[PDB]
Amino acid sequence: MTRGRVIQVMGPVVDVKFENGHLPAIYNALKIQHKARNENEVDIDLTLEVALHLGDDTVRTIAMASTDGLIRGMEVIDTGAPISVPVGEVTLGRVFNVLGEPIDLEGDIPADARRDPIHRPAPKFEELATEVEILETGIKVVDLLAPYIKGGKIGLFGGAGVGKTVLIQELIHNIAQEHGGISVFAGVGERTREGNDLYHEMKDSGVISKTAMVFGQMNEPPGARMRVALTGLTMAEYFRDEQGQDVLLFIDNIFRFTQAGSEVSALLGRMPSAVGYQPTLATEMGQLQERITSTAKGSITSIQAIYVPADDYTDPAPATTFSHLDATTNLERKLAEMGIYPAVDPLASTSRALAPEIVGEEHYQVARKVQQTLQRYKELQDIIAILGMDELSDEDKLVVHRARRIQFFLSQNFHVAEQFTGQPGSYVPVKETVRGFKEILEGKYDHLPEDAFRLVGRIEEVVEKAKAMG
Amino acid sequence: TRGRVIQVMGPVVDVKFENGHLPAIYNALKIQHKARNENEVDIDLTLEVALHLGDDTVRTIAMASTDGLIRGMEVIDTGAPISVPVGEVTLGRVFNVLGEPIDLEGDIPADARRDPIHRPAPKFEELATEVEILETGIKVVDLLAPYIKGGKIGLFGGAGVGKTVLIQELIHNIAQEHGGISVFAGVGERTREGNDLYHEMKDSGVISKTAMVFGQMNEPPGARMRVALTGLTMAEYFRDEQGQDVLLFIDNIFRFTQAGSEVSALLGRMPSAVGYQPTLATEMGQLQERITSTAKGSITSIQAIYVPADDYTDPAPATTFSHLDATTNLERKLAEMGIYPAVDPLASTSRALAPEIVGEEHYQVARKVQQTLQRYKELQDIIAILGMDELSDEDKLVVHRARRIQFFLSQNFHVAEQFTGQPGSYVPVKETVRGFKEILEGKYDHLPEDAFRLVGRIEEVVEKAKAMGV
Amino acid sequence: SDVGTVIQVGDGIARAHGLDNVMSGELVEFANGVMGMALNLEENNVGIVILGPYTGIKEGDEVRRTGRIMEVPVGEALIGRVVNPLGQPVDGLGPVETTETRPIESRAPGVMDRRSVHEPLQTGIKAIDALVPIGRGQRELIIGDRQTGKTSVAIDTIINQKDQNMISIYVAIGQKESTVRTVVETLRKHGALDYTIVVTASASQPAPLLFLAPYAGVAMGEYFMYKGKHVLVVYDDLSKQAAAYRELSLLLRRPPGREAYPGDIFYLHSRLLERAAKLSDAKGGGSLTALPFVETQAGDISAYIPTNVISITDGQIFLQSDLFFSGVRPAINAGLSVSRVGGAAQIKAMKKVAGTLRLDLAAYRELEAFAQFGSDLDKATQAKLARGARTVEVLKQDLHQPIPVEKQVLIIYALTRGFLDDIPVEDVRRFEKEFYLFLDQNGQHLLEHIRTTKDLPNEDDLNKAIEAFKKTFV
Ligand SMILES: Nc1ncnc2c1ncn2[C@@H]1O[C@H](COP(=O)(O)OP(=O)(O)OP(=O)(O)O)[C@@H](O)[C@H]1O
Ligand SMILES: Nc1ncnc2c1ncn2[C@@H]1O[C@H](COP(=O)(O)OP(=O)(O)OP(=O)(O)O)[C@@H](O)[C@H]1O
Ligand SMILES: Nc1ncnc2c1ncn2[C@@H]1O[C@H](COP(=O)(O)OP(=O)(O)O)[C@@H](O)[C@H]1O
Ligand SMILES: [Mg+2]
Ligand SMILES: [Mg+2]
Ligand SMILES: [Mg+2]
Repeated sequence: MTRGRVIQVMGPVVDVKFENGHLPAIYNALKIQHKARNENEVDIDLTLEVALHLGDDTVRTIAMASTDGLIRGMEVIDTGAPISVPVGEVTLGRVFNVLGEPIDLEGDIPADARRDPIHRPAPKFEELATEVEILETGIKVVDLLAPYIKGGKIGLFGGAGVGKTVLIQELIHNIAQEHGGISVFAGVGERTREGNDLYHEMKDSGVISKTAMVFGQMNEPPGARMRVALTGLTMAEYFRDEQGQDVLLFIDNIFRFTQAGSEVSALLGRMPSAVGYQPTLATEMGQLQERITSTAKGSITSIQAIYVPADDYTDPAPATTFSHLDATTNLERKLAEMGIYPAVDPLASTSRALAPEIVGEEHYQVARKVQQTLQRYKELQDIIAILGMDELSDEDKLVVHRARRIQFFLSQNFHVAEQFTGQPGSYVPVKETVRGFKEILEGKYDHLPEDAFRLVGRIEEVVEKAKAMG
Repeated sequence: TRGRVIQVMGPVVDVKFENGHLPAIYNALKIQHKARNENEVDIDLTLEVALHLGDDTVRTIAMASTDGLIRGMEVIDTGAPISVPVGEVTLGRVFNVLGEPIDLEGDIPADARRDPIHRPAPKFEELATEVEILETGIKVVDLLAPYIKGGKIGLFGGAGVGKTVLIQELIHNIAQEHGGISVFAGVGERTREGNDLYHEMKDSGVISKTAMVFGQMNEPPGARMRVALTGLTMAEYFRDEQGQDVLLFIDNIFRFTQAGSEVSALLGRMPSAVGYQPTLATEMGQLQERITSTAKGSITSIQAIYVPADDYTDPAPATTFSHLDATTNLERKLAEMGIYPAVDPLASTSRALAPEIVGEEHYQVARKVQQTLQRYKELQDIIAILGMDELSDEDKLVVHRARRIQFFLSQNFHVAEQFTGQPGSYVPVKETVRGFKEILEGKYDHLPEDAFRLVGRIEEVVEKAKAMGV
Repeated sequence: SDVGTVIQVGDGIARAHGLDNVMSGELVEFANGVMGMALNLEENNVGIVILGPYTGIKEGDEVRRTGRIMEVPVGEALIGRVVNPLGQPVDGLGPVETTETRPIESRAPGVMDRRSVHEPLQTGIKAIDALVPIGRGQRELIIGDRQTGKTSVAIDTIINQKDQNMISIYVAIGQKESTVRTVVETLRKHGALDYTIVVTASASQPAPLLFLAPYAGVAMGEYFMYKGKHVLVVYDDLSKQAAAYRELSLLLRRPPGREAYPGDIFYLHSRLLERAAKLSDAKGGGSLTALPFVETQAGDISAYIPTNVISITDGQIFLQSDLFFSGVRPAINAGLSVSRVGGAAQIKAMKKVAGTLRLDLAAYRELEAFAQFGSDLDKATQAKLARGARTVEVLKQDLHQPIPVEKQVLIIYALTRGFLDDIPVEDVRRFEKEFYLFLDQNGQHLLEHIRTTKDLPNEDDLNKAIEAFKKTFV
């Protein structure tokens, strides 16, 4: 639209001076594309996001790509609008960077695609809906003791190396296998290794066309790692505003979204607060998570993983998100290093839709008996360690005898773990889950060896494995 | 060539050289003024350049108090750094930071050789290393963390822990044995201890083998900065040009860095860490690298380090910890307990605790001692909660022998005759190992624990137990 | 134009007039001949950091720009040498004579260029090989306090690569030079010097040099990877690199951050650590695996830099001084150390035995915490304690005595199946060494079966061979 010269470069931060006085708005997009005139110059193409107005026709911009080789006096052009990711049917089976440019070598998107600005005012109470709909995943622990909800936000909490990304991937796979719905996956500051693994797993599963992917890698400047989640959300918008269906949006690690925001604030000279966090923390978190709502048309249900640093949940980044969550799942390393997979703590995981009238009273009663037995077992293990299983009385003995089997049967083999153990994997219907747990609690299978329950799906698979072992 | 003073803020001054010539960094400038009237004060001052400012201006750290300075005073440029008198003349004498002598015994003529204090460190090819033990006669160091000849030795502690007692004991024994040139530089010490040490040396006659540079608490920060470098400069000549083995003693090195931090804010440096200057590690490594043993000569350097709040994790002690080869850390709890010196058995280390250096039996004895002490260290927390009657036989024996051991680590000292009125002792390494082997095997369980307190050799333990009447 | 005067000089930083066509990161040289990087471009001045001895520079000096980025000379002739961050020898022995040069600022291997990590990297440390396995391409972090056996693990790793075909690099940042010499002599005495390169950036060196040292190491690692050879890289301390970067940034007046660290810490360490990779069969299958080190105060794992580096890496090896002085060396906390490539970077018999070993250790880790205090216990409670004690004894090994994998898997097979029940705990340590000797002399066929097959030998042969040794042992 209009052009101005660079005046200052201080790493990611760049400053431009629009001499004539026509200034870009905040959150606008600026383009630098240069060709070397002398043998000492370099060729660079750069995207800059405006952040401030500084007076006397100067603006302060955060760069979305590495700023090396910038020269004062080189021309910047104004696009006239925010960073606009192309959206539509053209983005299925394709992988993009933050700027909405295809990472894949399968091709380049043409000018035909409709382009949606990443930064848009959040939906009003124009049509937001209060209705509650349960989403089935096929995982016994998750469906039984912490049901997820359409349009709701679900949180996965744990340390490093506990099982979050495997759970996210098998959620994607099972949703495509049974529900058949679209999904969108965005990685905030993702590792190249795990992103490559995810692409290869989706290609093997035949899912890549169902889902879409936006990648933001750690070696990129902080601003891109910040904005990648918003461009992924803008991709997810189209499939429920225009195509009007039940969408999912996955986010790799919001922790990095907060960290990148803090780092950008530091680069901009904003005064720190709390534990080094930026001044505008919750205004960013809320502006992210308040566009993820189910109107009458579509859900944009979200499942998210967030990293807790040191087994402490009081850090500002986990604390702010904890005020947005409809269901929360806590993953424990002690489970992860046991034979019980997936590592999901029954007692620490809760959902606001576990109400008896939402899930049905049979579901509620079965879940409540499950949790009661697990709590009694946790209490009794202290006595068992010192005095043994034989010291306690018959009621406690039967309680622990059922509790161990419940602990094992919560585990099940899944289709993404084929790499790790060479076993196929299973899906369990929700009514089958509740019926099996009801039969276990009622004790129809007291005679079976406890090993049969270790990693199978339906209870008849326990019967088959018991037949196999002998 | 002359420059005019234009600013003065405590330690720092701002000369302006408008003649068309400017001094380099680290140079020395002179002020000599005659009072024109009864109001003016006659002043004799020298200033070292520390930073170049913009318009014919430099920032200069004053070497002495700045009272009486008038804006518009005239400053002479010497054209070279601070010069120190180098040679055999330094032996016996005591000097200040600028190179003049402090004792009234005489003066040093113009013909003496003088060297600048600032120069680059030795290169990688020049260094050499060895493993030879340097016996101290101190049971703790000899048995748990042996010092090594030619290796850097560090004493870490806060105020009032036993640092200078150890410095004096080591200097007494080593100067009794070694035929080495010695240089003693006191940085930020008590000016009373300098006189006391001078008189003790005159009693010992070692003063002819020693050269001393003194700058203490009552001095402006610049002298506190440069004093250790002056002492090192003398040790440099003795190590290299004479090719004679030298010892360098510095007590409470820290004040070198502290003086730099104090004037750092006056020099326009943004704060860092806990108030420290940004350039901490550069300067500390710059000092420490010049103190090395080459093939031309060897320096055995024994250093004491002070912690501002007794927090070992403080930046300054943390940076220094990487430059040492043997460290004894003294902390207040042992001083409170009455066991002396206050060296921590489980946090003091040396590069010499290896069977290829000290032998198999010595290494096994030391490691077994440390294991017993760690077992008691956890057992204190266990016993506090449960009591002392719930432990088993072996757990009780651990406490018994740990109590017997940490007392025997206490020794009757020579220089502690004033403080406690006892003769003192020198314990050979073989006797320490024999006694500790007797202790660990339970050969002296019957003796009461008081018999083991503040004695040299296990025979004195038996004598004290005989005195107790057992 | 290109000519301009210097208006300020101090602490290894300068500012200059002119230079209106300079570029960010461009190398700049003074009349003194020392070189420096232009890092800040302002409306009428340039901020320059000096890569050398700066005391000679004065106000009014004219300054010039080279026109290039910093290039590290790269060749096969560097192996065995000791070098600076710059391409200049400091070991004597004359010029290294490299082939050519590479810019150090480069983009990393991207997505779809990488295969899954499947081939092991062998350290010879029983605990790490069994319970925290590593593969070529993995970015495993080793983190701990002072004096808890950190660099002994890197030296053990580099020494063991003699049997394999690895290329290794050791980068020392901000360390004392005599420590570099001691490590070089330790390596040379064990013969490892010919397949290694040592890069030295001591603390005395000007701060910008320590800023460039890790990238200096990766530049050579990348050349060797793209040729197609496997590479192992060790950074001895990223903490000192962070300190040097903070000092350089503060002198430049860039706005501070959490612990006064600048806002570019994560950007810099990620730019550094994303170059490690495992390349595809199309590229050539080369691999640049990295083992960065981080040390931080008093076991507080929760600081800024430790958490950044923990968030960037694929695993952590946690070293505790508490465990060191308890008689368990090298002191590794198996519980707190995370392995994300556990079963994929192991040989088949290692997977098979090590899964059960980790099950035993995890079972023991909780019961031991409190059951010992109650002297009276049920019969079966104490058995697991005994098993865990024998496990922790079996995982201990002397300094600089690395082990081939097959003897590890043999002794761990002996452990897991309960063959060590008769042996009192003290005899267990000697049992391992005498068992190794007996298998070397008598049961060589098992070693041959594992060496050829890469799989566990027939159970009957293993049982007979292990049982035969127990008869001699007393
Ligand atoms: N071996 C010992 N036996 C008895 N008392 C001792 C012994 N060592 C030290 N002390 C006592 O502890 C005091 C410690 O004083 P010292 O000069 O050693 O302190 P420091 O550790 O150097 O501290 P500072 O840094 O404050 O100068 C001595 O004055 C003396 O009273
Ligand atoms: N298997 C082992 N058995 C006994 N001692 C060991 C073993 N492995 C390492 N050590 C000891 O542990 C120490 C490790 O020294 P090293 O300098 O490598 O450690 P570091 O943690 O990197 O040190 P620093 O914090 O001082 O830099 C040495 O004293 C060495 O003797
Ligand atoms: N069902 C499972 N069975 C065995 N291992 C698993 C399973 N799910 C995840 N893992 C382990 O998790 C690791 C993968 O990392 P992951 O836990 O998904 O990342 P995150 O650090 O986000 O939790 C692998 O080492 C794998 O062994
Ligand atoms: Mg993950
Ligand atoms: Mg003192
Ligand atoms: Mg080191």
